[PDB]
Amino acid sequence: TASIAQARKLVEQLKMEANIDRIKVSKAAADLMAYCEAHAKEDPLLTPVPASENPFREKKF
Amino acid sequence: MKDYMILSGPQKTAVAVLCTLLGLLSALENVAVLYLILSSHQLRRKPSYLFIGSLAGADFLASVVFACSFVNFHVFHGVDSKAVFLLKIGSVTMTFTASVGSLLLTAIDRYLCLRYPPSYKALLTRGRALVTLGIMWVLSALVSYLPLMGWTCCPRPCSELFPLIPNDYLLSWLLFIAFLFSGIIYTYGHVLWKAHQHVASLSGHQDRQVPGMARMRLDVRLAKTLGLVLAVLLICWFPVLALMAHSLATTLSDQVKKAFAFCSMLCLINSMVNPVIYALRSGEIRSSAHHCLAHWKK
Amino acid sequence: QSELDQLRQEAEQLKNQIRDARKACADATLSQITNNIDPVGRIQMRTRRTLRGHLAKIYAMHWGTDSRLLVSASQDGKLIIWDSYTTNKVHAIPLRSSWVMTCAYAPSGNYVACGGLDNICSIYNLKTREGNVRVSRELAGHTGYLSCCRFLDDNQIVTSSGDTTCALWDIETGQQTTTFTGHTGDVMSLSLAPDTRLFVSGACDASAKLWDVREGMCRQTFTGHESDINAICFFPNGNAFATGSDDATCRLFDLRADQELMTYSHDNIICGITSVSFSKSGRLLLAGYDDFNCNVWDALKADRAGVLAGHDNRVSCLGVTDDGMAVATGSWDSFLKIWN
Amino acid sequence: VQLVESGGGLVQPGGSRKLSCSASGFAFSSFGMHWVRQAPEKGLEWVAYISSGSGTIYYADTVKGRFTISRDDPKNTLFLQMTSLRSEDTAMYYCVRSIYYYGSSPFDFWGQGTTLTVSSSDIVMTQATSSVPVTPGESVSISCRSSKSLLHSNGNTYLYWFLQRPGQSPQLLIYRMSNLASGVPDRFSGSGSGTAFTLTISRLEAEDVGVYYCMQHLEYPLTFGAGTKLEL
Amino acid sequence: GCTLSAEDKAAVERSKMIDRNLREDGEKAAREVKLLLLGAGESGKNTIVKQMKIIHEAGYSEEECKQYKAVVYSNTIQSIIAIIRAMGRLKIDFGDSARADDARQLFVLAGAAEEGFMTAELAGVIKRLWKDSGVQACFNRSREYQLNDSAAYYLNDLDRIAQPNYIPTQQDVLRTRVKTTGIVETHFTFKDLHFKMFDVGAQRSERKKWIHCFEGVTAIIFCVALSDYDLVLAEDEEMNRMHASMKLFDSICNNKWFTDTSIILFLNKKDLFEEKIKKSPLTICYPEYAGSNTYEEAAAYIQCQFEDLNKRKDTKEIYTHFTCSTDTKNVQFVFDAVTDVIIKNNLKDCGLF
Ligand SMILES: Cc1c(C(=O)c2cccc3ccccc23)c2cccc3c2n1[C@H](CN1CCOCC1)CO3
Ligand SMILES: CC(C)CCC[C@@H](C)[C@H]1CC[C@H]2[C@@H]3CC=C4C[C@@H](O)CC[C@]4(C)[C@H]3CC[C@]12C
Ligand SMILES: CC(C)CCC[C@@H](C)[C@H]1CC[C@H]2[C@@H]3CC=C4C[C@@H](O)CC[C@]4(C)[C@H]3CC[C@]12C
Ligand SMILES: CC(C)CCC[C@@H](C)[C@H]1CC[C@H]2[C@@H]3CC=C4C[C@@H](O)CC[C@]4(C)[C@H]3CC[C@]12C
Ligand SMILES: CC(C)CCC[C@@H](C)[C@H]1CC[C@H]2[C@@H]3CC=C4C[C@@H](O)CC[C@]4(C)[C@H]3CC[C@]12C
Ligand SMILES: CCCCCCCCCCCCCCCC(=O)O
Ligand SMILES: CCCCCCCCCCCCCCCC(=O)O
Ligand SMILES: CCCCCCCCCCCCCCCC(=O)O
Ligand SMILES: CCCCCCCCCCCCCCCC(=O)O
Repeated sequence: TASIAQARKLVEQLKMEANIDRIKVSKAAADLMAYCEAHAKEDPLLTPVPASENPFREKKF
Repeated sequence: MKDYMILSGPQKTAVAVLCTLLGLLSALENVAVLYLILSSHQLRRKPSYLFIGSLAGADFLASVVFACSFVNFHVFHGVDSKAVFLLKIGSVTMTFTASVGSLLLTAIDRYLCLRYPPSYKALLTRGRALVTLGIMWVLSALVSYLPLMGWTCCPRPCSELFPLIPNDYLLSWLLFIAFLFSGIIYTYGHVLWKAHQHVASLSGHQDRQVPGMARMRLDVRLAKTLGLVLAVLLICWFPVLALMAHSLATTLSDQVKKAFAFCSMLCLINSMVNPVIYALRSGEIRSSAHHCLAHWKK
Repeated sequence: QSELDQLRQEAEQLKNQIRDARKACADATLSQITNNIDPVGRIQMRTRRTLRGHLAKIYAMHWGTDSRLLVSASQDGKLIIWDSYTTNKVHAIPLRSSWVMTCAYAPSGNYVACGGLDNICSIYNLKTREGNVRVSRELAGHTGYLSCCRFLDDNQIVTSSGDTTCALWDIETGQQTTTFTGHTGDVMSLSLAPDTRLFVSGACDASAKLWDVREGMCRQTFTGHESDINAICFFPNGNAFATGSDDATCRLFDLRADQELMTYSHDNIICGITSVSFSKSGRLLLAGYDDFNCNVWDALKADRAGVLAGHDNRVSCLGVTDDGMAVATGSWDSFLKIWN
Repeated sequence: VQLVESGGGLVQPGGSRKLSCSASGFAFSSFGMHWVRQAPEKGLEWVAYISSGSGTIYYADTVKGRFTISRDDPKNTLFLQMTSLRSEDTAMYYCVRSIYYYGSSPFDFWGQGTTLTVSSSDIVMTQATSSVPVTPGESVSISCRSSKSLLHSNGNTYLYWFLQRPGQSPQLLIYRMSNLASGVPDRFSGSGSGTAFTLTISRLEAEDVGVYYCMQHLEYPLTFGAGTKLEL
Repeated sequence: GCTLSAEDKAAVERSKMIDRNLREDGEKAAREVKLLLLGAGESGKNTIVKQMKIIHEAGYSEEECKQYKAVVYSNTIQSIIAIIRAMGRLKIDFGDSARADDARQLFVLAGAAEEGFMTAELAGVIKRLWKDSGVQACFNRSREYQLNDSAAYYLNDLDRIAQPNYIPTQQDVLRTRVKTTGIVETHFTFKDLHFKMFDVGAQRSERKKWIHCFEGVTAIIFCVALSDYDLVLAEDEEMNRMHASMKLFDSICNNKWFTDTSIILFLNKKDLFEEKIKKSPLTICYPEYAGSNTYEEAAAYIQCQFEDLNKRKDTKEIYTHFTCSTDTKNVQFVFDAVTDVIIKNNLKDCGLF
């Protein structure tokens, strides 16, 4: 009875997850590319900022 | 120096070639073990291997300074001013005194290891090890360069064993190094005694323990290791100090000085033996040596 | 004896149907589309601070919203709140159970949480009337070990315990409002979306599930790993997430496409992943591989971009700041290096 | 949060006196403690400071050497022993908490103020205004002029705004002239850039009247302001 | 010096004070032994913890008593906030004598705001609310939904809590200990050693992850009762719990994280083993399992069966022992064995081995 209810809950979860509207991988990939390109300016890890706009700097002692 | 310098052909060949070979191989082994210890930052973090590295550096400096001094005194019979000559003798004395002091620091390290074993990690800190190592080096340099700055044996008679060295300071340095060796003997004696007491206390509670396991106990292995190290130390430092005490007693012929030269060659043999045994007994040093040989081959 | 078998066959048919759907919508992969973008090849980041004061090994860290304070949890009992810009400590909270595996930092900066092996989430108040840090709440409604704690607000915390379920708590009440229970293995990691509406969770059965905190139902389920999942981090757009595993394969799953996009696997790695973080743009992929050093993948071409070496042991957790200024790695050599 | 200090009130000049401040309600063992004089019908002024764990002690320029100070942690008490008192030390003394970290609010709590009467370079904070009559319910602007650029390299300008009610103790209400203290309502704002700072009150109430002080905390000694009062 | 300011220097001074207390606590944690305790469910670890940790031997620490009474006040605040929430989230409305009760709720929030010490007027208003008989009878209805099990002890002693004088007992911390979720830290002192036994228990199903945090440890106590060959603890046809213990010791002793940490293995029930081997021989189990019919050699053979499960490792030694009903012998053996482990690890750190 416990395994039957567990399998029923699992197959209801699979049936609920099956009825989700998909999308083309190309369109979502283009959206992710557009986000990554439009936010590439404010990324100090691929464009290393100078010491003026960098709170992490060398300490003398 | 006519009575100090001994001129003999087979001596001038054989003792020079032997000193050059022993000093060169000791310097190579010391540079190898110093690079092996200082290459790994985890070995630098460990204070016991830091003491072993200080031993290796003192032994390297002993090898190079003793080799250069012995060659310059015997092979070419070079004559120098009293200032730089006493500086050279004091440098040799500083290297050997720092070597004996580093063995004493290693002994006290093992005594704290077997005296308060859980407290050993907190008490003997890397910083405290650096502090006591600096104190040992400064004390060795002070007691060694004392005759350079302090005094010269012009009014009193000088011991024939060492050129331009006063007799009373020779007695004082012999008493100091004898106190160091007596501390080493006392320390390793208490280490072996506490190890025997611990193994006996562990074995006494369980009756079936010693038939149950055929593994050799740590008491026998520790006794063999410390007995080998201390036996090499005693047998290779006893004739040098014994001839120093005999020179304190009376002045005998130049063949005794030749025998002291061969005993100092034996001291250099112990100098090259020491980093070999203090490296090969350490399994982490052996593993790092195999890793460095694999790195050098690749 | 037969009804269970035919429900299992119906579940297998539904899994085959969703697999055929995600295969049918898979006409163009991401690696084929990203052959025209300019690749970044030389990403050299230097360590700027090496935080010191941890006796034992680090297990977690979390940056603040101000990008200046970072929490860190270890086994020595003291959970330390570091100040990044000037290396000095701000608080050292004495923990009750020192066997902690996670920590967090509230988006308001007020509270700080930590789970552990004691199956309890201790939430501490920092900005209090006194100067010490008192135990504010102790959420003890779990059975398995806690793996990741996340703060939504000063009222709602989501925890990933080891009893194959996640929770959603109200802090001052003390009881769990929502229980997210579809996982079969031990739930290992959480990742919140930037709008705090839905979170993904990674268990030991290689299933990364997207849960919704409003209803409490498993919205999505992803399975593409051979081994167990150790870490997840959302993309900054909130429509994708990277996921680490012990099979040496970061995988970037997609939400609208409902499948994996790329696989950040090299050939000379037989080592596990422990933590995964993204930069502000999401171009980089900070992956804490447990071969004693971190790695920087390119999240559009799967190319390596930089090795962050300098740790004597496994890197346990790394985090990118909320503005993108630096990334801090905390490893098992008790160090907190701040790579910039 | 309770600070009760005691000692003095009728002291012959030239004699010593030891003042004890009991600290109940908080972690006293990790609080640097400051002292503040208040002369009759005059403004506040700093005395001394003890760091956490008595590591670093600071004194003012005019009371250096004559005073000594100590901290007893297991009783949570602070002792100020004053030797060779001058005729200008007749004041009300405040012993105040202070904790120093990022986002901290030091000087946040004030003692009740003990009374001690006797029988008979510096960053000068030139507050031009000293009394502004205003009705309740309008925006009130108090200016504070400094003698040194308080904008440090790390970005935070070390000036604090303090409220003192008539017949009460002073109270911190704004720290670092941007942030508000934990307990003040959101009416008080701070503006300005380095040279001159401005306290703006949106609407004034019956509890918002009193004397306003501005403190620089860039360098010791902590020279306070004159104190602009608000009457209705 | 140029970058530093007054508050920056004070923050560095606080950081030095913090790092100092951190290092003091670190060297206090390095002067103490932490050791793991795995055991089978048939074996029984509770009796080992009770014989090793005597209540009379180790009293409650006075320094943590303030933290303990703070936990007591926090549980009292949690109890009364649960009461006022139950009177706020009540499905069927109940008439209240005081309309200010909800404001009293806020007042219980206000005491929740500070939480410095016990507020006397808060205790008074909670006593006035508890004076209503409906508030007292509401607890039985509150037992229905999810509620604290150790709540009636605090909610019935509200007048006793209201007194400022308080009594610390081991029953008081047992009220928090009764939840028994997670690992249990049992702390006992012996011969200037602070042993900390961590028994993980059967709370967690899978241990592929959370064993990796136990890399830094000194010993591994492994208590197995050798009377389990006839006893039954079986989720399948594998009735012999001894094979389960063999697989457990094979998974732990040969684990990659435990390659340098030894295992102190305790044979727990030897008197019951003696009675059940005099009653029936071990030949029924397996032929090769039965080395000899006698008690002693079989008692050797079982521990020999644990000696050869260590796959070729010589840097870790199984310190086997037979558990008897004596507090002195077991604690003394743990002391000597952990001391031997610490001596071997520190000599390996020195390099003398
Ligand atoms: C000089 C010397 C040793 C030599 O054989 C030696 C080496 C090189 C050149 C020489 C030239 C002529 C003569 C001897 C040498 C030697 C050999 C072993 C141990 C030594 C030691 N010393 C030192 C003498 N001390 C000086 C300070 O006061 C106490 C004793 C220190 O201990
Ligand atoms: C010479 C090198 C190895 C440094 C040696 C340092 C030794 C001599 C010093 C430094 C720290 C000292 C220990 C400090 C604290 C204690 C605890 C006390 O209850 C007994 C003495 C004892 C155990 C001291 C013994 C001596 C000690 C270990
Ligand atoms: C210096 C004085 C006070 C103490 C000396 C203690 C040491 C040096 C002596 C005393 C007892 C000796 C031990 C006596 C018995 C044995 C067993 C034998 O099979 C190996 C050697 C061994 C282990 C000896 C080693 C050296 C020993 C430990
Ligand atoms: C240990 C061995 C292998 C190497 C060291 C040998 C030493 C111990 C031997 C070799 C030469 C020996 C010396 C040879 C000659 C004499 C002269 C005699 O009237 C007194 C003893 C004395 C001074 C001997 C003392 C011991 C001695 C120095
Ligand atoms: C490797 C080490 C042990 C080698 C040591 C060699 C020593 C012990 C040998 C080699 C040369 C030997 C010396 C050779 C010549 C003489 C002259 C003779 O009238 C007295 C003995 C004496 C002085 C010998 C003493 C012993 C001696 C010094
Ligand atoms: C009889 C012994 C005399 C020792 C003379 C000084 C030798 C060096 C001592 C180093 C001390 C290092 C710091 C120890 C601090 C402590 O007391 O615990
Ligand atoms: C006054 C000196 C007292 C100590 C004298 C003895 C010093 C230690 C000697 C150890 C000898 C060990 C021999 C081991 C032999 C073996 O392998 O079984
Ligand atoms: C490592 C072995 C140590 C051996 C020590 C040998 C003994 C040295 C003692 C020197 C004392 C000499 C006193 C001589 C006095 C005199 O001139 O009559
Ligand atoms: C005439 C007497 C000569 C005596 C020569 C003694 C030479 C001692 C050599 C010691 C070798 C030690 C080898 C270490 C082996 C290891 O543990 O790895």
